[PDB]
Amino acid sequence: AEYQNIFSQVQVRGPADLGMTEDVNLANRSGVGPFSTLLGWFGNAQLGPIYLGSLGVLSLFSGLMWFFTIGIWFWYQAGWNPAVFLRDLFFFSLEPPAPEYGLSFAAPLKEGGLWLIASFFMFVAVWSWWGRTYLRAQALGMGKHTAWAFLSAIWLWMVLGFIRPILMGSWSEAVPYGIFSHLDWTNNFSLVHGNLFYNPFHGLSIAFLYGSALLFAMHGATILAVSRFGGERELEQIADRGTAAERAALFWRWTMGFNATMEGIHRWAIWMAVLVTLTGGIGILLSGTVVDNWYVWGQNHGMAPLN
Amino acid sequence: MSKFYKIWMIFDPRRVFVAQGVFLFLLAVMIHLILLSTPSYNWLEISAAKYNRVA
Amino acid sequence: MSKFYKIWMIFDPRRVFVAQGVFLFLLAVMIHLILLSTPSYNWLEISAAKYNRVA
Amino acid sequence: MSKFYKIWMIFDPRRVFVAQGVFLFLLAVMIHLILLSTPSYNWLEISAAKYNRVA
Amino acid sequence: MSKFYKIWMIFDPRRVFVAQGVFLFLLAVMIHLILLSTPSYNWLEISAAKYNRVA
Amino acid sequence: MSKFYKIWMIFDPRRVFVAQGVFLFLLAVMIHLILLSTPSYNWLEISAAKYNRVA
Amino acid sequence: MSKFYKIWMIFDPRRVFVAQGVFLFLLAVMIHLILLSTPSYNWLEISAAKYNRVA
Amino acid sequence: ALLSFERKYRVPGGTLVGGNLFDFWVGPFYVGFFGVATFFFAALGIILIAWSAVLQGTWNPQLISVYPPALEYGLGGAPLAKGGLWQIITICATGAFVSWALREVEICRKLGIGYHIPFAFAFAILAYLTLVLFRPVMMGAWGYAFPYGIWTHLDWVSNTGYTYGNFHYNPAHMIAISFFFTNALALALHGALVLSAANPEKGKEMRTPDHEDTFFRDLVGYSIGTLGIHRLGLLLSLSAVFFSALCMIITGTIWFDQWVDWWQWWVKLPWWANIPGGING
Amino acid sequence: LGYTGLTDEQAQELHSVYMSGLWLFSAVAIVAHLAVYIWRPWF
Amino acid sequence: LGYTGLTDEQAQELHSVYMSGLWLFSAVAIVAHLAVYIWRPWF
Amino acid sequence: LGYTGLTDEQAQELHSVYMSGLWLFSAVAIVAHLAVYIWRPWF
Amino acid sequence: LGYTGLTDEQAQELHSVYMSGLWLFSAVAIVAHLAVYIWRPWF
Amino acid sequence: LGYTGLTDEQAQELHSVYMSGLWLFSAVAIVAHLAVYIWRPWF
Amino acid sequence: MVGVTAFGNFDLASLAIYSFWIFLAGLIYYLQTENMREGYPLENEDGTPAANQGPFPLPKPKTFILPHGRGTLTVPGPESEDRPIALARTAVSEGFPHAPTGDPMKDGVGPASWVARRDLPELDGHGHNKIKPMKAAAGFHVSAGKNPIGLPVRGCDLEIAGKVVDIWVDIPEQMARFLEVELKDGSTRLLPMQMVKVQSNRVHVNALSSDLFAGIPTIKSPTEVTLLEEDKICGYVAGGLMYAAP
Ligand SMILES: CCCCCCCCCCCCCC(=O)OC[C@H](COP(=O)(O)OCC(O)COP(=O)(O)OC[C@@H](COC(=O)CCCCCCCCCCCCC)OC(=O)CCCCCCCCCCCCC)OC(=O)CCCCCCCCCCCCC
Ligand code: BCL
Ligand SMILES: CC[C@H]1c2cc3[nH]c4c(c3C)C(=O)[C@H](C(=O)OC)c4c3nc(cc4[nH]c(cc(n2)[C@@H]1C)c(C(C)=O)c4C)[C@@H](C)[C@@H]3CCC(=O)OC/C=C(\C)CCC[C@H](C)CCC[C@H](C)CCCC(C)C
Ligand SMILES: CC[C@H]1c2cc3[nH]c4c(c3C)C(=O)[C@H](C(=O)OC)c4c3nc(cc4[nH]c(cc(n2)[C@@H]1C)c(C(C)=O)c4C)[C@@H](C)[C@@H]3CCC(=O)OC/C=C(\C)CCC[C@H](C)CCC[C@H](C)CCCC(C)C
Ligand SMILES: COC(C)(C)C/C=C/C(C)=C/C=C/C(C)=C/C=C/C(C)=C/C=C/C=C(C)/C=C/C=C(\C)CC/C=C(\C)CCC=C(C)C
Ligand SMILES: COC(C)(C)C/C=C/C(C)=C/C=C/C(C)=C/C=C/C(C)=C/C=C/C=C(C)/C=C/C=C(\C)CC/C=C(\C)CCC=C(C)C
Ligand SMILES: COC(C)(C)C/C=C/C(C)=C/C=C/C(C)=C/C=C/C(C)=C/C=C/C=C(C)/C=C/C=C(\C)CC/C=C(\C)CCC=C(C)C
Ligand SMILES: COC(C)(C)C/C=C/C(C)=C/C=C/C(C)=C/C=C/C(C)=C/C=C/C=C(C)/C=C/C=C(\C)CC/C=C(\C)CCC=C(C)C
Ligand SMILES: COC(C)(C)C/C=C/C(C)=C/C=C/C(C)=C/C=C/C(C)=C/C=C/C=C(C)/C=C/C=C(\C)CC/C=C(\C)CCC=C(C)C
Ligand SMILES: COC(C)(C)C/C=C/C(C)=C/C=C/C(C)=C/C=C/C(C)=C/C=C/C=C(C)/C=C/C=C(\C)CC/C=C(\C)CCC=C(C)C
Ligand SMILES: COC(C)(C)C/C=C/C(C)=C/C=C/C(C)=C/C=C/C(C)=C/C=C\C=C(C)\C=C\C=C(/C)CC/C=C(\C)CCC=C(C)C
Ligand SMILES: CCCCCCCCCCCCO[C@@H]1O[C@H](CO)[C@@H](O[C@H]2O[C@H](CO)[C@@H](O)[C@H](O)[C@H]2O)[C@H](O)[C@H]1O
Ligand SMILES: COC1=C(OC)C(=O)C(CC=C(C)C)=C(C)C1=O
Ligand SMILES: [Fe+3]
Repeated sequence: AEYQNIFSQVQVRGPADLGMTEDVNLANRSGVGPFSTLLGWFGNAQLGPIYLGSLGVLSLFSGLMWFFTIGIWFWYQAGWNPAVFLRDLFFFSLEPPAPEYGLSFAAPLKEGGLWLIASFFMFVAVWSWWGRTYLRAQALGMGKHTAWAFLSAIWLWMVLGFIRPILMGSWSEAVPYGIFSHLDWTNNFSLVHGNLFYNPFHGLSIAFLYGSALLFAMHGATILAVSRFGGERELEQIADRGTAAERAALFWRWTMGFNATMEGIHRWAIWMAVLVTLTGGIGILLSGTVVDNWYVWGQNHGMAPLN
Repeated sequence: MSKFYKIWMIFDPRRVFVAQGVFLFLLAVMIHLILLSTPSYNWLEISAAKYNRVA
Repeated sequence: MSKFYKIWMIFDPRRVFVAQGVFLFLLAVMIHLILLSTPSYNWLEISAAKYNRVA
Repeated sequence: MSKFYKIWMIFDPRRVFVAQGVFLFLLAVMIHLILLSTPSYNWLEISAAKYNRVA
Repeated sequence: MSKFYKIWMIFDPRRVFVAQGVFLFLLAVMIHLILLSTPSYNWLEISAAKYNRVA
Repeated sequence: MSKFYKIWMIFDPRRVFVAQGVFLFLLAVMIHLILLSTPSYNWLEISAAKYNRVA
Repeated sequence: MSKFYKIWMIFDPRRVFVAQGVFLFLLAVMIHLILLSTPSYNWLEISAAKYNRVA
Repeated sequence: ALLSFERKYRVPGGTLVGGNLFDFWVGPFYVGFFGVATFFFAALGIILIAWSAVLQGTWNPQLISVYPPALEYGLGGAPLAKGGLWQIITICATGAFVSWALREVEICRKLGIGYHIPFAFAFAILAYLTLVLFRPVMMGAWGYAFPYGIWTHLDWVSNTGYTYGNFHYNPAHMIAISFFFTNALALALHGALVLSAANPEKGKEMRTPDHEDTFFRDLVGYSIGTLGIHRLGLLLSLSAVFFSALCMIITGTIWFDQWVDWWQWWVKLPWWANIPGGING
Repeated sequence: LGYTGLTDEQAQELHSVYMSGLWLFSAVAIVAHLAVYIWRPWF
Repeated sequence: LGYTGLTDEQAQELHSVYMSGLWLFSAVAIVAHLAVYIWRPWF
Repeated sequence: LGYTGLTDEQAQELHSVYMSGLWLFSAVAIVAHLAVYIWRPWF
Repeated sequence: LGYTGLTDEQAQELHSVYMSGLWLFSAVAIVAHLAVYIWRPWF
Repeated sequence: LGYTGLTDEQAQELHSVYMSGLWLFSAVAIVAHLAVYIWRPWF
Repeated sequence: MVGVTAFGNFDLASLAIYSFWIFLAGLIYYLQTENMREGYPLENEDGTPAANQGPFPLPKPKTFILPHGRGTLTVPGPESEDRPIALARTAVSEGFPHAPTGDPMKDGVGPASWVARRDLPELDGHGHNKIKPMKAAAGFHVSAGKNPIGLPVRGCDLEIAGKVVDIWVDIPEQMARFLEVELKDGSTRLLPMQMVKVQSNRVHVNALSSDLFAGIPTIKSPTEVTLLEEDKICGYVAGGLMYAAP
């Protein structure tokens, strides 16, 4: 076959790129990292620099304490045994307080007090990382699109760990930290709420999740198909439409009767992905607070046959 | 001891006070949460039992 | 004490006042949530029991 | 207090007024919803019990 | 021994001191958590039983 | 033997020192964990049995 | 025998010594784990029986 | 009616089949030999679904459900009201999907672009054929396929899943989920980054791709680059679908038990199966 | 002289205003705590 | 000398302020620990 | 000399202060271990 | 000469200090093992 | 000439001390096997 | 709140799902109108405005401030091709192909099409030329893969067109953009890196026979390439997939 542009044929390397300055405090940038020739086949080879200001210190140290708190709980569950630790790794779980403790903070350490401590470190880590996404954009003079998109993911995460437990009135509703246990929580949640497939916002959230795979398959394939015309230089195509953007638009126009622009396809992109967790968080927040049996709700809303 | 002041010649004081404030806040919350998880030291539950408010 | 004002030559007051404002609000909410979650200090439940308002 | 007006030398009033407006509304809505959720303070349900409207 | 000071000619003191601060805190936390997880050495439970504070 | 010092003409001493320090701590931790998980050598439980610290 | 030194015309010593160090450590760890997995050669368990340290 | 730049591209040729016979547009839509085919199969399948609703006795589009033949038919043809309509609609769907892909190929040829798009769509078709064709014929009955109905195909997903316990424990399904979640992450970041560069803070100049690299390096210490992110978004999407098809074609064909029991092979590796304590000891 | 470009004069003034806000807030907090302790002692 | 570029005089002043805060913070903490140990001994 | 760009006197200056911190931290730790051992021996 | 740029004298200097740390660490470990063996022999 | 850029004599130098490392390493191992065999023979 | 309805079956979940549909309709309207900033208004095939323009009205104009003093782009705004198009109608009715009136490769029509972009180079974030010959790029070198420089270039007729004499590289993104090929007559051409297949003993070009390489558009200065020249070169090379002789 002809060249498909999925992996580069020739790598070139020059002086390391320290990045744009703008209003960035350059003292808070690291040096440049190594160049990975393995990554250079698919994307850029250069690693780093990374920016590490005040919110980054807060986020990383809080995130480290979250990860370390779970880790030491797993080593305790392993009985300090390195062979057992690796054998049972996916089976260990730091579990929320039992239902009889409600929202209180009185639960013992083994009985969910450690889960509260870890969750506090997680809360600080994630929210300080949100402010990091906002301020990194600010210092470069960029739009805040990344921080606002990330707020949709935080919305689902907040619903799962914080808002729905408070509305339900116990921490026991929250997700356990553990590989198989959070899967088991996911299955149990649907069984308790009478089949989550009949939650219409879960259905929408799936539609947007599939739509994200559809749209990125389309967009990624499109840009590679026009990459022979410089199509992946999307900002310059936005500033000065070339034949790459015109051929991309006409392919979809002739295929399905309408098309995007080089800017506006990224507006479809951001919203398609955002809507996954926006609708997701609504669907979960409604579950148990408003609808405790989604199949029966579906029967009463014309989407499942009556008994 | 007396020469510890030269720490500020190698570390930017902005970073140190941030990293220290972050550390102290997280440590303080962690210890208070440990005591709240500890039935013998949960001062809210202690005062409830002391004053017959647990009902 | 008297030299503490030099902190404002180290830190931008815009950044400090934002960080302090967020911190104090979240702390206040955190403590009120703890007390509402604690049966001996939920002031709405205490009032309801005092005045025989419920059940 | 007399010099607190200098806060407007530091913070843009447009961003402050917006942030304050969102904050005060979300706080007000939260407190009313807490009281509607609280049986002793749901004023609609209290009115029903007072005026015998419940049947 | 006495020539050990040349380590600061090989390793940047800023990177070492950050790395060492993280190392020593996580080590100290781990050991305190191990002892709290140990019924013979959990000082909070020991004092609870000693002073008859629980049950 | 005594030509061993030429190893530093081949290996960057920074990369050796980092690699060695990580290796030595992880090895030491690994061995202490093996012994904590070995009932005949868990010193915390051995002393608990010696001093009758439970029951 | 005598001309084996020409291997360092072929192989860069830096890369070989890294690979060799890793190889030797993993080979040692492999053999020690085999013996620990063997009741007749687990020295920690042999010790426990010899001194009657368990039960 | 044309886009203002469109006319220079509407030239003859690039067709795979039919020459000039179908080489024309109906409004924006290019036709071609496979456009004729696609429309016929699509219209026929749609109208047969509506007719299946007449037989079912419902006009609620959420309750319309065309079930495949019962297992007693095996791989034979069924009565039309008893699953033969599902068979014809499945042929129409397959005809429409394949015709649509082949029509995209001749659109690619006329525009001189690469074939990545119809190639990418073929993964979605093969996933569909996994669930309606390859897996049912391995299992020996059409009745293992899913029904064509908005909520009833979710009943098939539920019933198929719980046949093997919690289906989360399917290892290929775990991999597929990880690609799906990673793809949606990458799409959000990519959309946001291009928009944040094209739409800066008020009154600033457009940001360059150098600012796009800089933002991600500052944020996470790495930037995959403008070419790399489109390669990534394609391969994440296709890998998600490939591992989806794999997770199903093995299910009920080489694996039959509760998927949670599969993971015991790791727990019962002989060098640690008997060590006391933990979760599994 | 420092990182922010505030003069020592500006830094001294700002601190005096800031500390009056801090004392005001903390005074209200102290009164609030006394009222709650009088109402419902937590020791 | 050093990486920050602070003068030795600046570093001495800054340390004297910092240590004044450290001793102030630790003094409050010591008083807090004494009050808690007198209230409820953890040894 | 040096990868860090420090002179021998600078490295020797820095090390003297580092070692004084290490010994002070060690002394506190030794007293802590002694107190815990006299309180509750682990051998 | 060397790949690292260290001269023979620089390598001799560095090794002499490194080796003294190695033997110091080894001596502490030997005392540590000896104490553990007297406390609780593994052989 | 050589893929490493070493001369013949440089390769002789490096090998002569490399072998002394192997002989030292194996000599320690031989003592280790001797002690272990005396403790618990595997033949 | 479970089972609490305002009327009928109208649950708080019902309010949510109906609110989402109204939001989604508004969002889709926004997304489609934002995607109408290029190519509209719609035209008849004679180039006059079409009587039908579709249900979505055009958005308000937006202005991009371009970097480096390149000015402003306001969109939507007056579209024009600003070049000759050598296509004639095959039919009086709409919807049929327009046939090339000359050589479509030379005329730059069909898959050989190019757009009248700015006749200036693309600039990096600092204002230097983004794409440079690697002999002019101070520190750049081939770091992995077969170095193509000095390989013969084989056309799809399986005959040699020339040899590779340099790589042109994207400086900020550090990737190969073009191969510079010296032809038989000693002039050079740029071949897009995406349209060549590098092999151990040759560079193979599927899109062009060896006789077409002379017709690749030339760059006007040997050290830089304009966005206009890029579109002309890339358009012509891809056009060979349809129009190169069997
Ligand atoms: C907080 C956690 C919660 C979940 C929260 C989840 C939020 C997810 C938001 C994702 C947004 C992605 C799109 C985007 O462009 O983002 C960047 C954009 C611009 O960045 P910039 O730096 O500030 O500006 C750059 C400048 O150059 C301009 O750039 P640009 O032109 O691209 O920006 C204009 C975009 C941005 O607009 C928005 O983002 C609007 C977001 C609205 C979210 C509402 C979702 C929930 C309600 C629905 C639930 C429905 C189910 C219940 O313009 C647009 O995208 C326009 C979209 C039009 C949609 C029209 C819909 C009309 C429907 C009504 C029709 C009625 C007919 C009678 O940022 C913004 O403008 C600010 C975004 C603020 C997000 C909401 C924050 C939380 C609001 C609620 C709490 C506070 C208020 C009470
Ligand atoms: C038996 C199981 C149930 C079921 C129960 C649930 C439950 C329960 C939930 C879902 C949810 C989801 N379900 Mg369902 N679901 C089932 C069947 C399916 C099927 C299918 C083919 O059968 C599919 C495709 C889906 C699809 C989906 C998604 C659309 C949705 C999750 C979106 C997302 O990205 O979440 C993943 C993303 C997040 C959770 C956001 C995370 C953001 C945070 C901030 C990240 C922090 C990272 C942390 C700090 C660590 C970083 C470390 C790094 C090293 C740096 N479900 C059946 C019926 N489903 C969710 C939902 O929204 O429902 C409406 C949900 O809660
Ligand atoms: C719109 C919905 C989608 C979404 C979007 C999204 N996510 C986002 C963003 C966006 C737009 C960001 O801007 C943000 C980001 O930064 O992306 C690069 C983020 C992000 N999405 C993330 C994850 C994520 N997103 C997910 C999903 C989704 N993201 C949705 C599909 C999922 C899942 C389960 O589906 C996950 C897991 C992160 C990569 C990032 C947010 C990072 C964050 O908040 O981190 C806090 C924690 C830390 C900083 C560190 C934690 C601890 C680590 C172990 C590091 C330790 C470091 C230490 C020095 C070493 C210690 C070693 C010792 C222990 C040995
Ligand atoms: C492989 C990666 C992802 C992917 C990629 C992808 N899909 C694509 C493409 C690509 C690259 C296209 O080029 C093509 C396209 O043109 O997109 C606009 C397409 C497309 N992906 C589509 C949908 C789609 N893709 C999906 C999935 C995915 N597509 C993957 C996740 C999904 C789901 C459920 O996950 C859906 C719904 C269409 C928008 C489009 C293909 C349009 C097409 O085939 O047109 C001709 C046929 C018709 C117009 C209608 C036929 C009607 C039938 C005869 C009757 C109905 C039968 C059906 C079985 C009924 C089912 C009932 C349901 C309730 C179950
Ligand atoms: C689980 O653990 C629990 C929660 C139970 C217990 C833990 C509790 C913890 C860890 C508590 C920690 C508390 C802390 C650290 C509290 C700190 C409080 C502080 C520092 C408060 C400060 C308040 C300051 C205020 C309100 C200042 C206001 C100032 C102004 C309004 C004026 C600002 C100045 C101006 C406008 C002048 C500008 C000048 C010029 C020249 C422009
Ligand atoms: C599964 O098997 C088990 C785990 C059960 C049992 C088996 C365990 C095994 C296989 C263990 C293997 C252990 C090994 C291989 C251990 C090796 C240890 C070594 C080699 C340790 C070396 C230590 C060296 C030290 C501490 C050196 C320190 C030196 C310094 C502090 C000074 C550095 C030099 C300076 C500062 C001079 C700088 C000079 C100039 C001119 C700049
Ligand atoms: C259970 O039963 C099973 C299943 C295993 C039965 C099956 C058994 C099978 C299939 C066994 C297969 C055995 C085979 C194929 C064995 C092959 C062995 C060979 C070929 C061994 C070769 C060894 C060579 C050595 C150790 C050579 C070393 C050479 C050097 C150290 C010097 C290298 C040269 C130098 C340095 C000169 C460089 C020159 C210049 C000019 C610089
Ligand atoms: C794991 O289980 C548990 C948690 C139960 C047990 C383990 C606990 C552990 C491991 C605890 C560890 C604790 C440690 C290591 C604590 C260390 C605390 C320190 C170092 C505290 C120091 C505080 C210093 C303060 C508050 C200093 C404040 C300074 C000021 C207010 C002055 C600010 C103004 C300045 C500097 C302006 C000067 C400016 C110019 C221009 C001269
Ligand atoms: C049972 O549990 C486990 C399994 C964890 C048991 C195993 C435990 C293990 C493996 C433990 C290992 C522990 C080790 C390796 C500990 C090492 C500790 C070290 C290296 C501590 C060093 C401390 C140094 C200190 C505290 C230095 C402090 C310095 C200062 C306070 C002054 C700041 C520095 C200045 C001013 C220098 C700058 C000056 C100038 C003139 C530029
Ligand atoms: C499968 O089941 C089991 C494992 C039970 C049975 C099977 C066991 C098997 C197959 C075992 C195989 C073992 C083998 C092949 C072991 C080989 C070991 C070797 C080759 C060890 C060599 C060690 C060499 C050392 C330690 C050398 C050190 C060198 C130095 C310290 C000198 C450094 C300085 C130099 C080289 C000078 C640099 C010169 C200049 C001019 C810069
Ligand atoms: C090698 O060993 C070491 C120890 C060195 C390292 C090992 C580490 C290991 C093995 C770590 C394991 C980590 C795992 C398996 C993590 C799994 C995480 C998962 C799967 C999480 C899934 C969902 C979590 C959610 C949805 C959590 C949401 C939490 C929030 C929204 C936080 C809300 C805040 C709360 C509840 C705090 C409230 C309390 C206060 C005081 C404010
Ligand atoms: C991509 C499209 C996927 C869907 C494709 C569907 C294609 C279906 C083709 C069917 C072809 C004919 O299939 C034929 O069906 C009949 C009727 O059931 C089967 O007949 C079977 O059932 C009948 C009764 O129902 C018995 O009398 C008969 O003895 C038994 O064999 C035949 O054994 C089979 O050969
Ligand atoms: C089959 O199951 C497996 C595990 O646990 C059940 C693991 O922990 C691991 C090891 C750990 C990680 C993080 C993959 C592997 C590889 C594995 O395959
Ligand atoms: Fe893109």
